Formats: sequence, structure tokens, C-alpha cells
Amino acid sequence: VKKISQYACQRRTTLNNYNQLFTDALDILAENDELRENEGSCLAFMRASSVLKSLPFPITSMKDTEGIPCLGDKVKSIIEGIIEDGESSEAKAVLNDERYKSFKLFTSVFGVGLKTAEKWFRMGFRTLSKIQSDKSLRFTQMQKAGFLYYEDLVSCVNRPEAEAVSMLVKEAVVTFLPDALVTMTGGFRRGKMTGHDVDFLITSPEATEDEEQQLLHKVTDFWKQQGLLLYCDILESTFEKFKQPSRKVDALDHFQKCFLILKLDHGRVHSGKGWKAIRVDLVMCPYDRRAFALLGWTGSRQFERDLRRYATHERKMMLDNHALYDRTKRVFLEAESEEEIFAHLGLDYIEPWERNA
DNA sequence: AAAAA
DNA sequence: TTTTTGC
DNA sequence: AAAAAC
Ligand SMILES: Nc1ccn([C@H]2CC[C@@H](COP(=O)(O)OP(=O)(O)OP(=O)(O)O)O2)c(=O)n1
Ligand SMILES: Nc1ccn([C@H]2CC[C@@H](COP(=O)(O)OP(=O)(O)OP(=O)(O)O)O2)c(=O)n1
Ligand SMILES: [Mg+2]
Ligand SMILES: [Mg+2]
Ligand code: NA
Repeated sequence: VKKISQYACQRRTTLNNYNQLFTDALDILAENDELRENEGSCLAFMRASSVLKSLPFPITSMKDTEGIPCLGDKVKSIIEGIIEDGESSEAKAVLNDERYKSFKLFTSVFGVGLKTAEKWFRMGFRTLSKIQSDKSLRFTQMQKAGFLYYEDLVSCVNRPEAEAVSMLVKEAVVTFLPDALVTMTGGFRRGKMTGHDVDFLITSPEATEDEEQQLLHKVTDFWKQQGLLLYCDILESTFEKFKQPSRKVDALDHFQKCFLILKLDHGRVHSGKGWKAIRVDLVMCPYDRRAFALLGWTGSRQFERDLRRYATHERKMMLDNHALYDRTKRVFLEAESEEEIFAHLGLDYIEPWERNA
């Protein structure tokens, strides 16, 4: 009776996936299209996987797919094949493809993305040992850290580790800004038990322009003094309070942020070398943009993209990590909470643990 | 690859 | 049919 | 440079 929306921001997606046999296959097919730079086919498989993740029951026949959006003929053929013998011949062919295998392996290194992975593949590299020992290749500072702490970074961060990191971040931050509000964002805020990193949003209601700018520098210098800072890259803010919206933009938000690798001592974890390398991201935003930043950094990636797609196509609004603009009313819409952003968009509030699209 | 214009 | 798909 | 980092 209730029609499933094509938008992830109009669906409740918890971590209880009843269709993992279908979505694991669709995620592999999407990933292969991402590698082949086939953006359209990639996004169609990501949308199909996302909608099946929201279902409160497992698909057991083709009749069960009736009325479900984002499931076209190609996707229904994949579902039919999995119903047939419990396997996807299409996803199995991708898992055995040499280009696909190399891309997964090379991009598993921190500092290596799609372009460097494609370059190494076309050069004839197939293993990380052959890449690392090559005398002609030159590695970025990020890739050097990626190879040095590879085993720790490839093993994902669990909840006791994320909590131990949260304690470290909070206690370092409130030492320099006692009124600062520190929120863990990303997957762990959505209820995940694991993650590739631990993300935090930091904001302060009373800090000055200089205090706000200096906090990430003070906190990382403090960790450097303790020999806990394994990698650090601080990106200064390019945030402009009244910036013009534009629907053609690239990647990262304009807030001050830092991409870190921290040394997490085993003694700090309440669950070898005695420590684990952990990827940590810290974002500092101005107090009045805290709701937009929290919403953008909570994710999931599919939830964020459908929020923006819904704002554009259904409400003639422009949304990003800093603001919400109404093109008809010609006004920016302010918000003190995520709930107020959802209400401006005319969406029922979706809890963070329901944003696992 | 799917759905809207 | 052509356009859009977060950004 | 691009590419990487979300
Ligand atoms: N293409 C992307 C990548 C990230 N994000 C946002 C939403 C999630 C947040 C953090 O990025 P990740 O750390 O990659 O997300 P994750 O949800 O925390 O997943 P993981 O569990 O792997 O750390 O940034 C986004 O909107 N779009
Ligand atoms: N137009 C250009 C300029 C440079 N490069 C490539 C080849 C060398 C590589 C060097 O990056 P640098 O920033 O010059 O390297 P680095 O200074 O030696 O040190 P780091 O480890 O911090 O990256 O970039 C390129 O492809 N096209
Ligand atoms: Mg994360
Ligand atoms: Mg992150
Ligand atoms: Na990578």
C-alpha cells in the first residue's frame, strides 16, 4: 500500500540487511562500473543495492520485486540469476577480472585512488610488493604512510577502538576549547560496528575567529609532542559565509579539516607492537553551520546524494555541507538541528541509524 | 542503467 | 527521443 | 600539474 520512494532520504535503512546476497552482487557490479568510469551504470547499480538494503523482508521470487523502484530490466536479470542458484554469474566474472582485482588491491592503500591504481595497472603491476620495491616509482607523503601502516589501516576500526579514539579527541579538544562540542560522525554515528576511519565534527558557540582556526593546530601539536601523530594534513578553511550556490562543484567541503593517522595505544582500548594506526578525520565548522556539517558528515554517501537530488528535483532547493538555498523564495534557510533541515525540505525526519542507504 | 523531461 | 544522475 | 584526502 505504502509506495517505496526512489530517494534514499525518503527511506529508513537500518543495518539489518535481509537481501545481502543481492546487494553484495550489485555493490560489486557498481564498483566495476566506477572503475570503468561508467558513472550512469555505476549509479544505477548503487541505487538498486540501496533500495534492497531498505526492505524489511528478503526477496525470494521475482513477484517480490513488483513496485520496488530503481530495479530496471538489467537489475531484475541479476536478481533472477541469484534466485536461480544462489550466485551471480555477472558479479563472479567481475571478482575474477584482473582489472577489478588490481583496482581493489591498489586503492586499499591510503593515498592511492582510481587514477594512480589505473596507472599502476597499465604499467603492468599486479602486487603491492612489486610496487613498493620498484626503483622508478615515486610515492606521495600520503602513499608512504599508506604503505608503512598498511596492515593496521586495511583492518577496519571496531567500536571499542572508535570509542577509545573519541575519548582521545574529546579530551584533547576540550583542553584547548572547553566549550567545544565534539560529535563523532560517519558510519559509527549511524550505528556501524566497523569503519575505515573515525570522523568527528568540532564546533564552538563562543570561540573567536582565531580560536576556531587554531584548535586543530593546537590539538595536533599536542599529539605530535606525545609521538601519537603518524600522519597529519590540515586543510585550511575556504568557507565563505555568503558564497553563491553552484551545481557544478568538486568533492570536499570548504570547512577547515584534517586527515590524520593516530597511534592508538592498546591500553586505551576497552574490548603485538602494543598499538594500532587509525585513520581519523576532524572537521571544524562555524557554530551557525553545525547542523549542515553534521548532516553532510553523518552520511551514508547514498543518503547524502539523494538528499541533494531530492532538494534539487523536488523542492528547487540547493543543499550542501554548509547551507540550504531556496531558489524560488531566493533565501538561504537557517537550521540549528538536522530536524530543522529535514523540515525545510518537507521530509520526515530520518534518524542517523536509519541513514545506512 | 533507470527514470524524467 | 534526449537529459540527468550530489558535487 | 593532477590526485588524494571526505
Ligand atoms: N563520496 C562521499 C564520501 C563521504 N561523504 C560523507 C558522508 C560520510 C562522511 C564520511 O565519509 P566516509 O568516512 O568515507 O563514510 P563512512 O560512512 O563513515 O564509512 P566508513 O564506515 O567506511 O568509515 O562523508 C559523502 O557525502 N560523500
Ligand atoms: N606538471 C606536473 C608536475 C609534476 N608531476 C609529477 C611528477 C613528479 C611528481 C612530484 O610531486 P612533487 O610535489 O613535486 O613531489 P615531492 O615535492 O618530491 O615531495 P612529496 O613526498 O611531499 O610529495 O608530480 C606531474 O605529473 N605533472
Ligand atoms: Mg568514516
Ligand atoms: Mg572519514
Ligand atoms: Na586509496
